[PDB]
Amino acid sequence: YQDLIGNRYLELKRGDSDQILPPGSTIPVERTEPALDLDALVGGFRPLF
Amino acid sequence: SSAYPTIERTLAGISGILTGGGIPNIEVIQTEVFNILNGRADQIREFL
Repeated sequence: YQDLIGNRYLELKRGDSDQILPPGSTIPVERTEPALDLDALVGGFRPLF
Repeated sequence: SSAYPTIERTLAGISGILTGGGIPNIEVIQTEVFNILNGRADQIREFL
């Protein structure tokens, strides 16, 4: 999230390995994660309440 | 140097607990516990 209005951004974390990723590669879905997904959070409160 | 958790990270952790934690089961568990304890507290005490 960038703000509570709806703007997002991409965030890159270096990791641990020193092997350089060659340019033009692809980062697999194994190490990519989405944003908050506020509707899931709000709907998860339903069983508790 | 450090950083406070954002509202996004906090709500993401809460949502992770709420979705991957089996929250719906609670509304069953408690319900059945109610059925155990409805009108039988004195009798459970004397049974003890």
